[PDB]
Amino acid sequence: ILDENAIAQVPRPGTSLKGPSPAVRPVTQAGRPITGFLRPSTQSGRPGTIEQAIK
Amino acid sequence: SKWLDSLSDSMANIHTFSACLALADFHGDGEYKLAMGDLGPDGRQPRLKVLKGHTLVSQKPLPDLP
Amino acid sequence: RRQTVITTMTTLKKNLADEDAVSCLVLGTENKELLVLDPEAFTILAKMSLPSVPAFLEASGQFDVEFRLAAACRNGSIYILRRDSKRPKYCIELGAQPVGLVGVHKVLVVGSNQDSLHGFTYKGKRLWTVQMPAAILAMNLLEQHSRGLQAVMAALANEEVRIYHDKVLLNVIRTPEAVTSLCFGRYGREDNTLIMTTLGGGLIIKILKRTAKLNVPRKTRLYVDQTLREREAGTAMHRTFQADLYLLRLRAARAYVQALESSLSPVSREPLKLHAVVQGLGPTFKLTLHLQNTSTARPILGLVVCFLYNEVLYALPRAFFKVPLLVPGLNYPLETFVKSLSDKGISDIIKVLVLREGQSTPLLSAHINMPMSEGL
Amino acid sequence: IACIGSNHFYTDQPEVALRFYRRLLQMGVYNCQLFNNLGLCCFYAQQYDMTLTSFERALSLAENEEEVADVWYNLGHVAVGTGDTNLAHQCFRLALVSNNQHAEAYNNLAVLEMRRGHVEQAKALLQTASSLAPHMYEPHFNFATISDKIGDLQRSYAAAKKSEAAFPDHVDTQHLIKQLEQHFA
Amino acid sequence: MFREVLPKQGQLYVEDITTMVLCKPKLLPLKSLTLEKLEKMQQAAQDTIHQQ
Amino acid sequence: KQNWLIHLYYIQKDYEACKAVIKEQLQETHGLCEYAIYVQALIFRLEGNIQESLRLFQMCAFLSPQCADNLKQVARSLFLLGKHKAAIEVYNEAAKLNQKDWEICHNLGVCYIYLKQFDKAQDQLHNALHLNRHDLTYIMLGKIFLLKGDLDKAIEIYKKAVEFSPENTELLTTLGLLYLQLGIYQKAFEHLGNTLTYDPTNYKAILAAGSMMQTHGDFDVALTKYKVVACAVIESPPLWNNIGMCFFGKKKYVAAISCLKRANYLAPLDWKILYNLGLVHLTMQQYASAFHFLSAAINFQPKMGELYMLLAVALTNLEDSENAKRAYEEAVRLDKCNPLVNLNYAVLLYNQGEKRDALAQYQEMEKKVSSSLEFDPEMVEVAQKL
Amino acid sequence: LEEYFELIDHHFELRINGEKLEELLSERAVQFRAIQRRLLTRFKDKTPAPLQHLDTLLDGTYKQVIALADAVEENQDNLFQSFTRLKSATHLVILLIGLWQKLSADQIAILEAAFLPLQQDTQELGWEETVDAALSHLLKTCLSKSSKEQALNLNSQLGIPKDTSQLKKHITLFCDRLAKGGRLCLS
Repeated sequence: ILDENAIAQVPRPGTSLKGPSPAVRPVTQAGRPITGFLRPSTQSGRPGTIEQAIK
Repeated sequence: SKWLDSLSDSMANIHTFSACLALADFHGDGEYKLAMGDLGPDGRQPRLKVLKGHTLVSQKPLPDLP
Repeated sequence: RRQTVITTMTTLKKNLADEDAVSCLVLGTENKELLVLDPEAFTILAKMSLPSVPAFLEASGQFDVEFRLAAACRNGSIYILRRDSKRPKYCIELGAQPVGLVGVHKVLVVGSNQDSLHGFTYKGKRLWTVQMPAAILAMNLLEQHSRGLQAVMAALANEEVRIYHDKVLLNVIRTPEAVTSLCFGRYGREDNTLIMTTLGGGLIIKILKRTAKLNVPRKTRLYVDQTLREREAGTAMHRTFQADLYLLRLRAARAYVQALESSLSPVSREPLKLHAVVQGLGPTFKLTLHLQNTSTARPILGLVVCFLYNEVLYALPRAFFKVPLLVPGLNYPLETFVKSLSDKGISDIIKVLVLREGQSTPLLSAHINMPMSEGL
Repeated sequence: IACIGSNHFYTDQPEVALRFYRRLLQMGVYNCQLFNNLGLCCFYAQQYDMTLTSFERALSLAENEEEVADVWYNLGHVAVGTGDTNLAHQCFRLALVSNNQHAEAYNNLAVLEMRRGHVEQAKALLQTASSLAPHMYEPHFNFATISDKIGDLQRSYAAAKKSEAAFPDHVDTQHLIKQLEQHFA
Repeated sequence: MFREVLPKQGQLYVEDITTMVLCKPKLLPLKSLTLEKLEKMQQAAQDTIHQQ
Repeated sequence: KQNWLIHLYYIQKDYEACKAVIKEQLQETHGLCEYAIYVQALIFRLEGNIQESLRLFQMCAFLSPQCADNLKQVARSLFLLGKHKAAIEVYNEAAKLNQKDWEICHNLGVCYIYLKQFDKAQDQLHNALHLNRHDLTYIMLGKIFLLKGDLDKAIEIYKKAVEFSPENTELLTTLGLLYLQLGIYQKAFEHLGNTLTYDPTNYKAILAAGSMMQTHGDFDVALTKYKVVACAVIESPPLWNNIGMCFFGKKKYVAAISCLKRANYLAPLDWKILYNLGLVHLTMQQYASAFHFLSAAINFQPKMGELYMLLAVALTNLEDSENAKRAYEEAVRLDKCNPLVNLNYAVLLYNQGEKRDALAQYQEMEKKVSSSLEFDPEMVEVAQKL
Repeated sequence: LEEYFELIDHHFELRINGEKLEELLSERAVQFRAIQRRLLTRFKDKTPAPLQHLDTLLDGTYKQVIALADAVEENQDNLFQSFTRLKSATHLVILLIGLWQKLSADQIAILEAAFLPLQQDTQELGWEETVDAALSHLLKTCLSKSSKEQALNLNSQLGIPKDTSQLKKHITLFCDRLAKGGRLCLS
C-alpha cells in the first residue's frame, strides 16, 4: 500500500499485473483462482487499504 | 466520428436540466446566446448563466431554484 | 399562507404552426393544476385539473383548433388533456415514473425510469418498446430541418447517447463523463449545435456537420485405455472400491466419535455455533468470538466462555466470562485482547470452551492458532 | 507439471491431470498435496480402485491442520459423489473440526442441512461461510436463494449483490438480482 | 441365453429449477523447495526454542 | 413544497445530491412535507435498504393518516421483509380505508399464499381480477392452483391469461410447461414455439422444447436449439444433461458422458444426471461406474424402480447375484407401470437356471401390458422358453 | 424507571462521544499518513527540495493525533465507570421488579440474563443493543400477541442505536405488561 513505484495509474488492460470460471475452479480471492504451485512470491491479488489488509 | 467538438469543458460548474436550458437571441441582432437557469452546486446559489460562444459572460442571481 | 410552486413550463403555438408566430404558455403546479396562459402571461386562459402532481409537460397542436397537453405525472402515468375537459379523461399507464418525454410529429415517446424507451400514440395504445444499456438521465427533441430526421437524444449513464430509429442508426455519441442535460439548437450562427451539461459540472458543445459448435471436450488415448481396463476388469475395481468405502465409513465414524468425545466441534438441542477471529499483527491481538444461537425461537440463558491458553506466552485479562441471552438468529461478537508475552517469536494454540454454568462438559470448543508476534 | 495438471483437471480432463500427477509421483514426490490431488484425479477420472487409498495416504502425510481439513473436505466431496449424505456430513464436519475457518466446509454442510430440512442451521452456516470468505460466490448465492425462498427480500438482495461482486458472470445471480429489483419496483 | 435389456430413453430436465451450489473440490498447490526450506527453518527455530 | 428538485434528483438515479436536498428541505420545513420523506424512503428501497424505507413510510402514514398510499408503502416494506402476518394485518386496515385499489387485493393474495392460506388468497386474487386484471394476478393464481390441487384448473386459468396480452413470454412458457406435464404434447410445442417467436433465445422455452424434441427422436434439431443458448448459459447442469442425452441418442457415447460428467461436476446432488451416467455406462458395459452412479442416484431418489432395475443389471454383470436378487425384489415392489424390470428379473432367473419363478416374473410383466424394438424379441424368446 | 433511564442516557451519551472521537482520530490518522507519504517521496528523491511547510504540517497533525488519543482514553475510562454504575442500577431495578410482581427464581434468572449481559462495552457489542435485543425477543415471544406490533416496534438488531428511545420504550412496556399478569418464558 504505502510503497508506490509504478509509473502509470490506469494502464491499458493487458500491460500491467494490477481460464476456468469460479463455477469450476476454486478461488483464493475474487480473481486469481487457485494455482497448482506455491512459490514464496505468489500474490494472488493485492489488498486495497490498510484496513482491508489487517482485517 | 460524426460530430465536431467545439468545446468539451471539464472543470466549470454548470448544474442545469434540459428544461431550464433554453437558447435564443434575447438581445437581438441575429446572434444566438444560451440561457441556462441553474441551481449551482446544490440549492444554494441559483444563477441564470448566459453563454456566448466559448466562455461565460454573466450570471444573474435568482431568489430560489429555477 | 398557502405557498404554491410551478414545476414545469412549455409553450404552444397560436394559429399558423411556425416559428414566426406567437406561442401560448403551459405550466404545471404542485397543487394539482395545469395552467394554459396567454402567450404573454397576463391573463389565465385555461385552468385544468390533474389526477396527480405533474413532473413533465409537452404540448402539440394549435390553440383554437386543438391542443394536446401531454402531462407526464409522478404517479407513474401520463395524461393527454384536450379541449373542453372537465376531467382530463385520458390516462395512459407505463408502470413507473418517467424520466422525460419527446413529441415527434405523430407518435409520442416516453423514457421509463427502468431504463427503456416506449413509443406510444396520442390515442392511448403502446406501439413499440426498446431497452437502453444504461440509465436514462435526460432526453430532448433533436431536429434537423435540412434533413427531416427528427429523433430522440437520450442521455445514458454509460457515457453515451444511443437509440434505434425506424430505419437508420443515429444518435450514437460517447462522452467522458455522464451527460445530464441536452439542448440541440442554433448556437452562435450555426443551425446544428448541441449543448450538454454533464454530471460533475463541465460543459460540452458538439457541432453537427451538414454532411450528416459446442464445447464438448476431447477424449485422448488415456480415456479409451482406461475404459478398456474397466471393461475387462470392472469387478476387481468395484470390489476394492466397496472395501475402501467401508474402511472410509469406519474411519470417519471413528474420528467423528473422537471429536464428539473431546467436544472439538465448533458447530454441534443446545443449538449453537462459534468461530473465532484474530485481528492484529502486533504483540496485541483482538480475538473476537462470533457466537450464534441457531434455533427457531428459544434463547440460551446459562452460558460461559473459558479460554485455555499458555499462561507464559499469552496474557488474557478476562479468560472466563459469561455470555448474554443469545437471541435466536443473531450473531454476538465477543471481543478479547490477547497479548503476546514471548520476547521472541513464539506462537501457540488457544482453545475456547463454550459451556453451561451448571454442567462441566464443554458444549463446544474452538481453536485459534495465534499468529507470530511481530512485536517488541 | 503441477500447473498443467491442475489446468487439465479443471477443464474437464481429469485423466490427463491424473497422468501428470502420476508422473510427479513416479519422480519420487511424496506429500499430502500430491496424494490429495491424485485421489481427486482418480475419483474424477473414474479410477475407483486407486482413489480412497490415495486419500488415506494424503491424510497420513498431512502435517498441518489446514491440510487435514482440505483432505477431509475432498473426502466429503467423494462421499457426496458416491451418494451418501451422512458420510459427507461427517466429512465436512471433520473439515470444520480440523480448521474452524473453512468457509467451503460450512457452505457444503449448510447445503446438506438445507437438504435435510434444517433451514436455520443452513442459514447460520452460510452466514459464517460468507463472513469467513467474502470472495466466495457460493455461500452468498445460497443464502440469497434460501432467503428469497422465505421472503426476506432485503437480505436476499444484500446477498445476491455480494454474490455478483464475487463472480459477476454468474447467470443465476443475474436472474435473482433482476427478480429482486422487479420486486423493489 | 438372454442378455439384460436396458432402457434407452434416459432422463431429461424440462425446467431449470434453482438449486443450492456446493463449493468445488480443491487441488492443493505444491510448495516450492525454497518455501519448504523457509517453513522448515522457522519450525526448527520454534522447536529449538520449545525445548527449554 | 418545492419538491420538484428532490423528485428530479431521485428519478435521475443521483441519490447523493437528493439526500442533501432532503436535509436542506427538512431544515427549511422541519418535516410536514409528505414528499421528502416519501422520496427518501423510495431512495432507500430502490437501493435495497428496506428497514429504513419502512420507518420513513411509517412517518409518511403518520403525517397523512387518511391516505391509502402510505399504508400501502408500509405494508409493502413489511412484505419485502420476511414478515407476512403483519403485512396482512396492515393491508387489512389499508383495505378498510379503501376497497377500490387492486394493488391491495393482489398483495394480500401473495401474502396469504406465503402463509399457506390458499382459500383467502384465492378470494383476494379473485377480487384483484374483478377490479383491474393484471398478468401477475394470473401467475399467482396459477401458483395457488399448482401447489394446491390439480392442473385441470391451472391450464384453464393460464389459457384465460394468455388469451389477452399474449406477447408475454412468462405466461406462454408456463402454459407450455403445464401442457407438457399434462398429457397433451402438440399444444405444448405450439405455445413454446410461440414463445420462441416472441423471445428468440430464452433459456426456459428452449430447454423445454429441446426436451420435447429429444423424446420424439429428433436429436439433431434439439442439439441445434441447445447450441442456440449454449453460450448464454455455458455452465448449467440441465443443458449439459440434455446435450449428453442428445449425443447418447445418436450413439455418441463418449461425448455423451463427457457432457454428462461436465453437468454432474456442476450438480453433484441431482439424480437425473446420475441416472444418465449409470445408464450410459451400462450401455458401454463399464459395470464398475454404472453401479456407482446408479447407487448414488438411488440414494438421492430411493423411491424409484428403474434405478433399482439398473443397479441389478449392473450387479448381475459384477459376479454378485444375491444383491441382484434383492435389488430386483425392491424394484418389483416399487415399480408399477414399466414391465422392463419384470423382463430383466425373469432373464436373470432363467440364466440362473431357476425357471420356476421366471414364469412369475413373466406373468407380472404381461400384467403390465409398450414396445421398444429390443424389448419385444427377448420377451418372446423368454416366452417360448416358458 | 425514571432515575434508571438517566444512567442509561448518560451511558449512551458517553458511547456516542467515543464514536465521534474515533471518527475524528480516523481522519487525523489518514491526514498524517498522507503527509508522511509526501515526506517519504521527498526523501527518496536525490535532488534537494524545500519542505519545511510539510514537516510543520506533520507536527501539527501529530499533536492533534496525540490530543485525540488522550481524549479517547479519557472517554473509555468515563464510559467504563458509567457502565459499572449502570450495572448496580440494573441490579436494583431487577430486584425491585422481582419483589414487585413476586417473581420466581427462574423468572429472576431470565431478567438477570436479559438486563445484565456483558462485562464492559466493546467497539462491536455494547450494553443497549444486547439488552434491547433480549427485551424485544422476550416481549415478542412471551407477552405480545398482535403481529403488526411484533414486526414493527419489536425488532431485534445488534448495531449501535441512534437514540435510547426504543430501549426505554421497551423497558417501560416490559414493566407494564408484567403488571398486567404476563409472565416470562423462554420458548
